[PDB]
Amino acid sequence: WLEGIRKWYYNAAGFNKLGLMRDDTIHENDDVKEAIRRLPENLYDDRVFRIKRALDLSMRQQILPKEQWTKYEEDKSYLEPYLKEVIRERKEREEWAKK
Amino acid sequence: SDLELHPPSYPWSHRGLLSSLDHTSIRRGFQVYKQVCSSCHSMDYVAYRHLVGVCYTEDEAKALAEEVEVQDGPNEDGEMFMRPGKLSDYFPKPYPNPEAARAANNGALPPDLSYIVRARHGGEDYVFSLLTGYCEPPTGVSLREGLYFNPYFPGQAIGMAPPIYNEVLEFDDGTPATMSQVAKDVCTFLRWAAEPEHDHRKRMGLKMLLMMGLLLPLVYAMKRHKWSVLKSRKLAYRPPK
Amino acid sequence: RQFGHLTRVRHVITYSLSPFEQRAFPHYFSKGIPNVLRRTRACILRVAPPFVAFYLVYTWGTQEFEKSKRKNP
Amino acid sequence: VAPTLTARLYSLLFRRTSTFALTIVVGALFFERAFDQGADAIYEHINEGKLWKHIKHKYENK
Amino acid sequence: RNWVPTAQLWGAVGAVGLVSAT
Amino acid sequence: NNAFIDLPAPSNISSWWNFGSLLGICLILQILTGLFLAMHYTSDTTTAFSSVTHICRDVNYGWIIRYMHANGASMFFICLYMHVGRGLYYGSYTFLETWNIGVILLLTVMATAFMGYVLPWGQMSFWGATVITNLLSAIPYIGTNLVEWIWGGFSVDKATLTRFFAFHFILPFIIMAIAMVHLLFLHETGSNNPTGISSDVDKIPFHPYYTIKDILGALLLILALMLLVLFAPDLLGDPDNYTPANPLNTPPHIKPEWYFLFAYAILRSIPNKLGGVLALAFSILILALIPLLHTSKQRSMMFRPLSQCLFWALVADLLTLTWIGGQPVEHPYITIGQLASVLYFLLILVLMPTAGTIENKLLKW
Amino acid sequence: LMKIVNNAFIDLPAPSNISSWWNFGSLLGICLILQILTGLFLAMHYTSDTTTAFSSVTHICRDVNYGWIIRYMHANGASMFFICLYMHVGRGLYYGSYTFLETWNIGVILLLTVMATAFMGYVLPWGQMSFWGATVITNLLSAIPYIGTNLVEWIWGGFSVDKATLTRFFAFHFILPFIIM
Amino acid sequence: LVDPLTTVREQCEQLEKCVKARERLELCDERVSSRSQTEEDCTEELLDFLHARDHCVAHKLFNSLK
Amino acid sequence: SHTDIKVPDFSDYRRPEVLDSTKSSKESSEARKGFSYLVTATTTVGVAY
Amino acid sequence: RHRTKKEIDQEAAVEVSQLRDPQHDLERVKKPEWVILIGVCTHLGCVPI
Ligand code: HEC
Ligand code: HEM
Ligand code: HEM
Ligand code: HEM
Ligand SMILES: C/C=C(C)/C=C/C=C/[C@H](OC)[C@@H](C)[C@@H](OC)[C@@H](C)CCc1oc2c(O)c(OC)cc(OC)c2c(=O)c1C
Ligand SMILES: C/C=C(C)/C=C/C=C/[C@H](OC)[C@@H](C)[C@@H](OC)[C@@H](C)CCc1oc2c(O)c(OC)cc(OC)c2c(=O)c1C
Ligand code: FES
Repeated sequence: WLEGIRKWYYNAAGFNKLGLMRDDTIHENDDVKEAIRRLPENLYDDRVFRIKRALDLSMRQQILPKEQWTKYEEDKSYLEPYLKEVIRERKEREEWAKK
Repeated sequence: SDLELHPPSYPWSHRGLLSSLDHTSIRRGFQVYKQVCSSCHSMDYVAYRHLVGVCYTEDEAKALAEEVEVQDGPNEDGEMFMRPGKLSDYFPKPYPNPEAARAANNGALPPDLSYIVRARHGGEDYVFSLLTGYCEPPTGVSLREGLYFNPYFPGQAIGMAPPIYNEVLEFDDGTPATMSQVAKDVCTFLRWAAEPEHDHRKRMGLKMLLMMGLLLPLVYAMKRHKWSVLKSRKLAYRPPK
Repeated sequence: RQFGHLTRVRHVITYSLSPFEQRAFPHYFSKGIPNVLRRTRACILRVAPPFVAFYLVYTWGTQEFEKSKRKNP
Repeated sequence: VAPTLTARLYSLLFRRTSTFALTIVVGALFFERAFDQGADAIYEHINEGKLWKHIKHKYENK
Repeated sequence: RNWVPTAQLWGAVGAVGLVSAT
Repeated sequence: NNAFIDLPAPSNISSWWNFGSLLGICLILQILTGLFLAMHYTSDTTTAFSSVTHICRDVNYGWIIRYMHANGASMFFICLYMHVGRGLYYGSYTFLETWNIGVILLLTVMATAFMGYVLPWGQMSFWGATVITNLLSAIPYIGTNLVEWIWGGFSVDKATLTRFFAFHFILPFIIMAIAMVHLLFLHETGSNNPTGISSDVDKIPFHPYYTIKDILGALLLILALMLLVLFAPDLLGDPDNYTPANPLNTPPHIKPEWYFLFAYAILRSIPNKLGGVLALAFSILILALIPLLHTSKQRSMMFRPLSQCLFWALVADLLTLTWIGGQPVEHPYITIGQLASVLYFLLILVLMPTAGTIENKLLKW
Repeated sequence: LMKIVNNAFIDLPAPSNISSWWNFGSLLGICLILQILTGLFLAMHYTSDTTTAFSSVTHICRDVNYGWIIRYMHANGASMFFICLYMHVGRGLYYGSYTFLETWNIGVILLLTVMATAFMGYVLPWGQMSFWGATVITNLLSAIPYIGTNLVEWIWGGFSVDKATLTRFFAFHFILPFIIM
Repeated sequence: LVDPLTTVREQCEQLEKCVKARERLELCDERVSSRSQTEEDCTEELLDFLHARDHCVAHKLFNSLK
Repeated sequence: SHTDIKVPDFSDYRRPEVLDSTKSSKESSEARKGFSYLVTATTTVGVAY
Repeated sequence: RHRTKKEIDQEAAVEVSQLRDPQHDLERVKKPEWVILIGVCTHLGCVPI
């Protein structure tokens, strides 16, 4: 099962050990920055704290107690609806620029 | 042949990290170079003054320099002339140029020895092995005239006939001049010749290690002191609910 | 980039102690070693194999080279 | 009521920026003589009988 | 004010520095 | 100030971030020891080698300044390679301007060290000058003309040595100006960090945190340098350069400085002149392509297992190529080197971009 | 890339009435670049050993292609440098430009550095003026009480002007112009 | 006047590894020696022997030298 | 309430001389600054050498 | 280089069509027992052994 290696991969990647959610780890390009800017207060503030908690653990070269690791089954894409729309908007503009 | 025989590691007294050269051995080694090697090998980067305070006193070195004649000039008539050597003179060359050297040695060129130990993998281990390693050619090997079999020389055929053997010279201190003893001393002298800074860098290295033993943990302590502000900091997230 | 203009942060509290009030080496060995061991173990499977391969290729090639230089390999 | 050693050092040499720099200048000067003499002694002992200064007597006589 | 006493220990430092260092 | 003192820095950058300052120190060290050596060095072929022995034997402390310069060049490369490796692993190359200037810096340092090695005019000096300048002869139609123009003649000779002293003298100062530009572009973004995630929510001031950490790093660099200078000054050098240049004879086991061995192995693996030169150039210039080959949705390799495994395979492969470069062109080294050379380009151009895509899939984005 | 090339040149505001006396600043920049360019090319053929310095200079003028023009351009360029320097300073005194204190004092340092630089360059060909100029000027330091003489011998690398002096002067003359820049 | 090199070499040649090597050497000497024509020589066998004997000499020799 | 905010316990990090919350820390301040500054002065001496 | 008979015969026996820079030995020498060459490797300039 692909899905089997997936949970394996999730744990090997290890951002969960720092308490991060997958979307907290995306490389920030202009599309992503615009998507983060569009996030509602709570999603934005939560993201900030998880990243801050992760940077702090990294500085101490530490990880969270296993019970606090982000769980694979509970990780959800809070950024997706926002980023997808930002990309759609840019593509629409790019199409128009070619006509 | 393309076969290689690498030299073993002899326990030179200057082998250790903080071990200096044996200066009585440098002194005997100089006698070897002087009496034996100098007739075919030059040592263009060492002058009599370099021996002072190393293996001879200033007067002994002065007397050594005077044992030879060196060219000087021009004088007021525009001519060159000979004079006794002095401390500032470099060791006399046995030949005016490499062509004359090759001519005098069946076409082979005795290399200059000032850096021979640093110019050869194995250094003195190599030189000692070469000097004390001449032997008969193995069955099936026949060398052209002028060449000698030496297992440690690349290709095993060298243009230098065995230069040392028991009693090849007499040492100033009565040390028995066996071939191995002579090789051991000349090799020690050649190390000094190639690296006169040998003893001083090790004395400095001792001081560097001690200073680092002190400075590294202290600076590390300074690093941990400042960083403690961050390493023990605590975070709390209090969003409005 | 200057402090005051980096980014937006809300509702985060940070507590700190003066370096003069604390130890510079708290549980250095008691907690440091376990952490080193953990970090070492967590990466070994990713770092070591390629170097083990190098070692094998290195020893194999060197031996193969010597063997090829003699009468009866 | 006798204060610790680091406490006396703080009050006597470290508190004032002038006095703290004096201590480092003078300290370095004492440290220098003792360290060089000590290290030189260690080096010469490790190499006893091998250095020119050790055999020199045999060849001089000014 | 405190400058004399501080200028005097800065004085001393330079001096001991030179003396020693040089 | 604000370029140092209150410069915002990530709270979590590791020791891998110490190499930038260490490179600055290697550069200053080379410039300082370099100038002092230049005060006693003469570039005429009749006296170059002699002037160097004069520095080591008679100039007060000439030997330590010389070996510090020689070993300093080695430390420079150790740091350069660590610095580039950090960049690849953590995705620092996404700072495009900073990265590309870095590539120019690598090439300039390589060219600089090459020319310095020619200055003592020993055997390796002479043949290195011969081989490397001849790389240009691979250029069609005008290649040979370019080489003779660089040489100032039909072969490496006096004219060559004298201009190389001049080039080697000025290039490090140019490197210093290029490095300042390197830092200015970096300052526009601030540093990346081990997580590859923006650290704007947790910046700390460069002083005192990284000033003290950089000093600790500087102390360790000096320890490594001085262990080499005081205990094994010739360990990383080549005995053949203690032999004056001989235009009639190329030493039978001639080999490049250790920091050029991997590239030399790559060039030697191709039995074609132009092909070998193109592979050599590409083995370095490919660094400029890394940014375009980035497929991962994440910046750093910290959270990417597959990418990490391929990264260490690349390092192990460069170690293989370094070893092969030190071996004779004989079996089975010829084939091991060809495989290693192919593996190098294959990991960078194909396997890593592919691992990036697979990892994305496994994370469902 | 644009800005500071940019607003530091292209749209730099300038008085509408500055005269030709204001041209010497750019002329000094040009003299500096000229000296640096001809200097590097001469340095590609010059050797600093006393046995071969003078010779290497004649080799430049006689055998290096266009060596003579590069050499005399360097020699006469040094003269143009001073003509411009003196016109530049005169302009400043006459028009009160010295009230720009930082600019002015840096300028004084520039004048001294160019003088020191030109001095050392003149020593390089090792002709009679080279030798006695090196002797006299370095000796100005001997007027310093207590250590003057020591400083001179340290600069010379010996008890008189000789090989050590010429070789370090080539190095000083080589780098100083870039420091001036 | 005896060179300790002689003594030490004699002692070292007693080691199993040295005797084995000397044997292969003599086997080669006999083999090559008996053919009026042969490309082969005993360089390899001699070097193997020397490598074993000299490794041993290096560990003892210097004790007998000043 | 902001009055629900209390500083976390740091006893695991405190130098021993400031572990008693019922004692003045000023009694040990000179000793604590003396220790750290001594590390700094010694370092500077070694660097000067 | 003063060539021996065996050397001369070995060069004559070469399959010229198989060479990357095809030339018969006799197109490169005037007197077979003598080969005269510029001793510079056409690759990157070293001296062939
Ligand atoms: C002339 C009769 C010689 C005397 C006396 C010594 N050497 Fe010699 N040496 C001589 C020649 C002609 C050569 C060239 C050999 C060749 O085939 O190339 C040499 C060479 C050496 C070497 C270098 C070997 C190498 O690896 O290239 C060394 C280290 C050497 N010789 C040392 C040496 C010493 C220390 C001597 C005095 C005991 C000595 N040689 C005497 C000719 C002659
Ligand atoms: C003379 C050579 C060089 C010097 C002096 C130098 C110096 C620096 C300095 C001072 C830093 C900041 C500290 C750090 O993060 O390491 C830095 C960062 C960086 N350098 Fe270099 N550099 C040099 C060569 C290069 C090379 C060859 C590359 C890569 C091809 C490069 C790529 C980068 C990148 C991408 C960064 C950002 C690192 C990050 O934030 O993660 N540098 N460099
Ligand atoms: C990026 C910086 C530099 C690097 C990487 C570098 C590297 C080198 C190398 C590899 C050598 C060969 C060393 C040897 O084995 O002898 C050399 C020689 C030399 N270098 Fe540099 N160098 C640098 C800067 C400088 C500068 C600024 C100068 C002088 C202004 C200089 C002056 C010299 C001199 C005169 C020699 C010849 C003497 C010697 O070989 O030690 N170098 N350099
Ligand atoms: C402020 C810039 C410079 C000034 C004022 C200057 C001045 C001088 C002077 C007055 C001389 C003697 C000319 C003569 O032969 O009569 C000289 C010679 C020389 N300069 Fe410069 N120089 C400058 C820059 C440079 C630079 C940057 C280099 C090399 C990188 C250089 C290399 C030389 C050389 C090789 C000589 C000897 C050959 C000759 O005499 O023409 N100079 N310079
Ligand atoms: C006037 C200035 C000029 C012409 C500058 C040219 C600069 C070129 C490159 O730097 C950018 C170049 C140094 C760099 O190529 C990317 C190196 C990795 C090339 C490494 C290199 O070294 C060798 C070497 O050192 C040797 O020493 C004795 C001998 C060598 O073979 C016999 C080599 C060799 O076969 C190669 C490929
Ligand atoms: C290592 C570097 C060193 C030591 C640099 C020192 C630089 C010093 C000054 O520059 C700042 C100096 C050049 C500058 O004084 C302000 C000049 C106006 C001094 C002019 C000057 O020239 C002479 C000259 O050229 C000669 O030539 C053959 C001969 C000379 O008398 C016989 C003189 C002379 O009697 C004076 C005063
Ligand atoms: S094989 Fe490359 S120069 Fe000859």
